[PDB]
Amino acid sequence: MKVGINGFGRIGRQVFRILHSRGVEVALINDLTDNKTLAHLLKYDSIYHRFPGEVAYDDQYLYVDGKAIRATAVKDPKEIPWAEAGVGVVIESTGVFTDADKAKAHLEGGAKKVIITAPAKGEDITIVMGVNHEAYDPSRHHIISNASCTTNSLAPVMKVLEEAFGVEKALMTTVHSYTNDQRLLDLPHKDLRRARAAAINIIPTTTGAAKATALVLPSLKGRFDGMALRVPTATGSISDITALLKREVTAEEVNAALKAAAEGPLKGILAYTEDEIVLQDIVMDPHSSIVDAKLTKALGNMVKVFAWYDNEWGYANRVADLVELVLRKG
Amino acid sequence: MKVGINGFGRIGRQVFRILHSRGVEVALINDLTDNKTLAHLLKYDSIYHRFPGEVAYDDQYLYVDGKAIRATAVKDPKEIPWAEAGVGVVIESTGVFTDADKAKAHLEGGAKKVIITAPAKGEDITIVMGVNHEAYDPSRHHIISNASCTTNSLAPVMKVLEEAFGVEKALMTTVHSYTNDQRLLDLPHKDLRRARAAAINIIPTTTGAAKATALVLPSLKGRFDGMALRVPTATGSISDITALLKREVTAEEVNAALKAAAEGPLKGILAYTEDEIVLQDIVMDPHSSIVDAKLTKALGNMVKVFAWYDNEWGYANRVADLVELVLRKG
Amino acid sequence: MKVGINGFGRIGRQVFRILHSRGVEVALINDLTDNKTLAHLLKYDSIYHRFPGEVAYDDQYLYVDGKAIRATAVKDPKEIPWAEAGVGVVIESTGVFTDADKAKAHLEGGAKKVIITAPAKGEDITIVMGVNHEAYDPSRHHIISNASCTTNSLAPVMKVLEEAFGVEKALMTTVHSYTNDQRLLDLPHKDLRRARAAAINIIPTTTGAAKATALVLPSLKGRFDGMALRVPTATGSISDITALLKREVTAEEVNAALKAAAEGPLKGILAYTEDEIVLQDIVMDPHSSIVDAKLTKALGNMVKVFAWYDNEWGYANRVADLVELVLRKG
Amino acid sequence: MKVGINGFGRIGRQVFRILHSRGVEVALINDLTDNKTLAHLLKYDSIYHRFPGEVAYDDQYLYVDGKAIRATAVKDPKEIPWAEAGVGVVIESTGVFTDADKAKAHLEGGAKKVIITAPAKGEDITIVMGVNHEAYDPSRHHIISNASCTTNSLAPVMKVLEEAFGVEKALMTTVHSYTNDQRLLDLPHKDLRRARAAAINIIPTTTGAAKATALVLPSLKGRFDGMALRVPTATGSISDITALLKREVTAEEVNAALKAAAEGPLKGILAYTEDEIVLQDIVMDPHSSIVDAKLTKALGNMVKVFAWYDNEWGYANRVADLVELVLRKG
Ligand SMILES: NC(=O)c1ccc[n+]([C@@H]2O[C@H](COP(=O)([O-])OP(=O)(O)OC[C@H]3O[C@@H](n4cnc5c(N)ncnc54)[C@H](O)[C@@H]3O)[C@@H](O)[C@H]2O)c1
Ligand SMILES: NC(=O)c1ccc[n+]([C@@H]2O[C@H](COP(=O)([O-])OP(=O)(O)OC[C@H]3O[C@@H](n4cnc5c(N)ncnc54)[C@H](O)[C@@H]3O)[C@@H](O)[C@H]2O)c1
Ligand SMILES: NC(=O)c1ccc[n+]([C@@H]2O[C@H](COP(=O)([O-])OP(=O)(O)OC[C@H]3O[C@@H](n4cnc5c(N)ncnc54)[C@H](O)[C@@H]3O)[C@@H](O)[C@H]2O)c1
Ligand SMILES: NC(=O)c1ccc[n+]([C@@H]2O[C@H](COP(=O)([O-])OP(=O)(O)OC[C@H]3O[C@@H](n4cnc5c(N)ncnc54)[C@H](O)[C@@H]3O)[C@@H](O)[C@H]2O)c1
Repeated sequence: MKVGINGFGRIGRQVFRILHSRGVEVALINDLTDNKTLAHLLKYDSIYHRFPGEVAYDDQYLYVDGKAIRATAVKDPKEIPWAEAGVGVVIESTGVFTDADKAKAHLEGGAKKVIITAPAKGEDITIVMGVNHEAYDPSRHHIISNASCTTNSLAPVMKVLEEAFGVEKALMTTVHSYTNDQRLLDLPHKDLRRARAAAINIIPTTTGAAKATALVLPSLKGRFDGMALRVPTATGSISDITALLKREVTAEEVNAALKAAAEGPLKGILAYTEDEIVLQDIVMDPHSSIVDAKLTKALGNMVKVFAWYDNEWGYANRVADLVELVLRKG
Repeated sequence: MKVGINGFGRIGRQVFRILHSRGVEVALINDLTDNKTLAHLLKYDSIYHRFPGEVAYDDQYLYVDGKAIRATAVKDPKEIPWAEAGVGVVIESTGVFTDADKAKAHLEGGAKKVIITAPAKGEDITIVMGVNHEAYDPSRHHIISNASCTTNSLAPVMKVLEEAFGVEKALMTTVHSYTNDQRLLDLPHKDLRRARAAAINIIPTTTGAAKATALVLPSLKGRFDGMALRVPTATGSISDITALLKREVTAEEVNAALKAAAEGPLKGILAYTEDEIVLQDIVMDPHSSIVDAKLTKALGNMVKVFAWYDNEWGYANRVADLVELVLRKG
Repeated sequence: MKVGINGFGRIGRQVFRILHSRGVEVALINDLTDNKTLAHLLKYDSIYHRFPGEVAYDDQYLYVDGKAIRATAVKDPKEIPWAEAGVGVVIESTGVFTDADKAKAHLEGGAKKVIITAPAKGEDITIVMGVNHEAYDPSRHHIISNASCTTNSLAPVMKVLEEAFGVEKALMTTVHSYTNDQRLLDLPHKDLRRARAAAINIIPTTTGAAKATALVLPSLKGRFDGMALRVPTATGSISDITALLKREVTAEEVNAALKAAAEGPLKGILAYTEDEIVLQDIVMDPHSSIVDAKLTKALGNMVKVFAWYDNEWGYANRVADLVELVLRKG
Repeated sequence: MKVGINGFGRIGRQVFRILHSRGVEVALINDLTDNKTLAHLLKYDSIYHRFPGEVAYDDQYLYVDGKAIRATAVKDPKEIPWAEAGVGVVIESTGVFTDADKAKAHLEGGAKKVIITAPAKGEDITIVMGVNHEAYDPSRHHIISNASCTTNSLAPVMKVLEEAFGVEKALMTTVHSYTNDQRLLDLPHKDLRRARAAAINIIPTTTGAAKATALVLPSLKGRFDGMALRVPTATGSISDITALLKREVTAEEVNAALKAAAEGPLKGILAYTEDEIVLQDIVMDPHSSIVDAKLTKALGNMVKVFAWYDNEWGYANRVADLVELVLRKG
């Protein structure tokens, strides 16, 4: 079965670049605009820059490195011709069909599996790769959430802290690049904070990411919450976790546990560095979570860990990983 | 007749602030959001900061310094009850009804005059205060345009150059803050350059402002064109005019003519400074066009003149001026 | 005694604006540049905009609303003739004389008191207004630190939490506007993080501000630390405090304690809001610490509190308050 | 002769990356900081991102892919040990030795050639590659200037216009990313405009780049001037040239002449595109000047041409080209 993308946006386009680079063929791309515009946005990217290959188009297809990909502008997911293009797995990256009752419309068009690139409601399962991907059951799990970028940044760290030390409870903040949910200048929005000019403000906004970590690490249920602060950067984020552990530790012990995890069982998901880096250094990093070791603090059993993540590229790599897992399992 | 605003956006809200400060009663504000949100946006502004007064609201009204203003969320302009609010002049600042055939819908609800806060299609006349406001005729002109921010920046300077020296031809660029037409991150847009992340790019885009200037100053027909470059600032712009004149001049002579106009016949429209200023210094300046004298260059008959403008506040002051003209004329 | 300023920078100039508005006479301003430049920088400010008054200069003086202020460019503080200008209290805001042994150079020129506008080493006392200003002893305390902007944001909140609930320990992060210590583009710096382009990065950096809060609240000694994240905003910051308290609390109780303190004993120092604000809304706020009530979280005895602060204007208001206290006490 | 770099800054480091990729050996790098910092700044770049190879250091050397490069911190050019490292060609990229009298100090350290990466005074020749590099005479030209980034953007376009149509005179503006000469927040500067916060302003500033174009195209002497507007982008610029030609032309003819030159005699120096691009699309482009064809305008004999350039990477490629020319000539 082939792969399809609904919503060729920031996440959809990076997921495409990654799948394409891995040889996983996407057969249909659907959005709301014409193919000239889809091609143009793929070709030129303000963050990741020129597509490393050839991009062309006509009224029916995008042509990427000589490969024809059907490309359409069908607003209602029930009407997307997935079956005709041979698509069995749909990446749902529009942002408007995160309710499973709406995302299931892709099955009417002949899809077998939908991966929602966001927190969902009513999904069969939420997966964070490296943390609970072994819980995926291909016979029962058809509408699947890959969680949020922030949850993917948190869960690997929290898994390590729980397994090495035990976690009584924790709170976090993510200091996070702006995204297309926000506003360029002050403008009506359902969230009166996100209404405000994004590139000249620090903007507090509610996040379900810490609560949602309990979906993949049930030990955190009812004892993990947090906040987001959106700041004037275009991609790249950092999670600042303050945890109360079940024993007293040093910063060095916390770092050693995270390093061991990054080099071993969580390799490719969790990364670890002791370099004095900044945001631009993690742009286009494929990891979910990049521990910045020099920032770790400990006051007995109370610790502070920082983990960077490129909220576009890192997360998109996880969507691609999940697509490959779903394909592997049938 | 009372005044009404359709589109309580960046321009609509600043025009409201200005009219309120002048004692001009706005009796109805219409947008697409609830009154909590309208009140919030008025109260807290990322550029002009806290509204100088009390703002409150309920389901039917905004309350500003005690005074009740009907506040609604009616998507179709034909259905706004301007008549019941006593509104005769509508400020059309949504950005989606710049075609006079659509803006005329306000007359169905009982308005007598519509001021479109943008370049228009099919309007009765386009007015630039200080340049052709005497052409406004209340017996002929009912749907009128106040032109663009850029046209209002250019026309006062071009008037002076034409009258003092004569203009053979001219080209211009405006280096211009981003606006809400643009995108925060790369996203589909009808204009493939405006599709791109606004706060991390210089973005070329087409402008009709020079051609529009050549109509309010008709002697320049076919002799004036230009371009815009959108850059990462939140408000404030500068026009860079290169003109071939009908004789040799000096920079000093050009500056003297502009200063004379600013101090006399174009006072309140054209300003003049010799200070070494930058963008932040012209934020909330009420002028249409602010000549930066130290930037003026001349090579014989070829000159270069720079004029700043706050594309929100300055333009909003001109809308308010046009509103007061229209009210005065009946 | 009259007041002098050494270092007419971001803090020095705002302190001047504030003292001038309060009628406190500044008799000498010293920097490294000429009076034309000092006058220009006071007149035009990229954040606080046009100085509300007339500014002029000559080779020996700045003139503010017609009042002459001696203005010089003397690099060695031992050579500034404070006593000749009648100056007894020096505001030391250069950033390079925060070691008390260096700040004492002002005493050679006849000053009696030096207020270092930063954390210091070897000072007689560090004061945070509203927290320990009553500890000031005019007979013995001559070299005084007003602490950092961040310490001033933290100490009022920590005082309230200790007094209402008891604080076992705490960690914090400040998400903080860039400052002139940082680099516009990647450039050598003693801090490899601060070496990096400030306006296109989130930049972690060490802060002593939580540890230094123990200077004014000794109960926190060995029990409070944190981190800074510098982000692309030009002024305005927020402190994110995670505290372990001595009993279980609700977010409502934490907010009520902070509101009571803001409305009572800490009025003018600590503020409290329930509005959904963003950074631009706290620019030019005079408070040290502005609790954002809707962001408060509690999980049993672990709480999370956010306090905004304008790192320039708020802090400058505290410097001015301390200046007035020192003058009052003799 | 081997190559040396004095001033391992924005230009110095990119020139290093480019020479390294070309297999041109750099044998000494001098700056004002320690080798840890030089290695760190090479390794991690906020624009061009991770150095594509291994970087290490000790007290005496940097190591790039295992190759040892002497690395020192000698403030006085006369004292740099160029002779011991076998260096015959010094890239002078500190910004403080653009006067040939000071730059000549490298020759008494054993160097034979100095390429000043900026406009110079007293130099033996100023070269813009593609325009007058054939004038380089190795027997007489010791101290060589590679001109400014802006001059390199202008001269290729002006050469084409003169040769195809004839140029009577011209004026230009460059809309230009901020650079390390500028200030992060308002701070004293010799240039009162450049004193101002760079990332929240449009900042007009003088440029000698159009006048300096006459050094390589003498027909433009006294007939070409312009201005710069510094805007909040971290690299990437665009030149906006308004030229009066010696006959009437269309935009199509102008574009055809620029395309022919880009595809033929000026290949690798001048590029030509008809794509609808923005600043991020030209970051890390190696060309001096990239014509944006869709922006070209003509009114009779008055034309307007826009040419993009990465002021770091493009210019650094020209420094590398000139180094290779100087090496080839002996
Ligand atoms: N950007 C991030 O950092 C990030 C990270 C992880 C997850 N996500 C989630 O991924 C989803 C997409 O986010 P994004 O940032 O890529 O958004 P985006 O706004 O950049 O892209 C959304 C795309 O969906 C298209 N679209 C909207 N409605 C459609 C419809 N009915 N049919 C087809 N196409 C439609 C839009 O035209 C646009 O191209 C959201 O759920 C978001 O929460 C975003
Ligand atoms: N921002 C500037 O610099 C500037 C300057 C001069 C002119 N203008 C023009 O003014 C107009 C408004 O621009 P803006 O920047 O304020 O835009 P904006 O996007 O900030 O505001 C538009 C407002 O219109 C509302 N709206 C949209 N559709 C509506 C509808 N059908 N009914 C009622 N309300 C609706 C939106 O909710 C929003 O609040 C545009 O035509 C723009 O081109 C803008
Ligand atoms: N900016 C903030 O947010 C902030 C807040 C609280 C405290 N502070 C502290 O206040 C001090 C100043 O900070 P700033 O942001 O105003 O810095 P700044 O760089 O804006 O200003 C420093 C001023 O001192 C002048 N100066 C330097 N050396 C001098 C000397 N030898 N003699 C006279 N003048 C000299 C400089 O020319 C400049 O005008 C620092 O200690 C800083 O840590 C800053
Ligand atoms: N950045 C651009 O866009 C650009 C483009 C073309 C030319 N230039 C020119 O290249 C030169 C460097 O510009 P930049 O942007 O790389 O500047 P930069 O400030 O980034 O780098 C300058 C480097 O020189 C070092 N330095 C200063 N004095 C020194 C000394 N005495 N000895 C050794 N090293 C010293 C500094 O430590 C720094 O690392 C300037 O002349 C500039 O005008 C810059």
